[PDB]
Amino acid sequence: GPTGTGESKCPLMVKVLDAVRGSPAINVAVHVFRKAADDTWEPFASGKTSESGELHGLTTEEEFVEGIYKVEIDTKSYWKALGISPMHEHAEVVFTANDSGPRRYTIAAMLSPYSYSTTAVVTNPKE
Repeated sequence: GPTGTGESKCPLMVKVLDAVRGSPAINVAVHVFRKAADDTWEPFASGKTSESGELHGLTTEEEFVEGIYKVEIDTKSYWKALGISPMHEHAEVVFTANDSGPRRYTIAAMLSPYSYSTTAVVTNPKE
């Protein structure tokens, strides 16, 4: 997919990559939800990202909605797996349809840095 059509295929896909190097993140806990008629968060999908920045299995008929989706990523367990430096606050994606005018339906999440530590040094949790 060279220059030209810089868009996705599926109706809803999750894209998680480490801004540290710009590469995709592997084994990244992700949970997708939808805006319920009661103004609540309903379960839309869930799983772990891939080295291709895509997550298969989350796709469902639920995608046939207004467009409101809430994807949450858990980096706390992502840095504990690869022993990566600590973060500040997980990144989430919450957008509503019929608001402004969205184009792509892919969730772009970058695990940007949040400290000075560079060298990959394994560390223990808060406990």
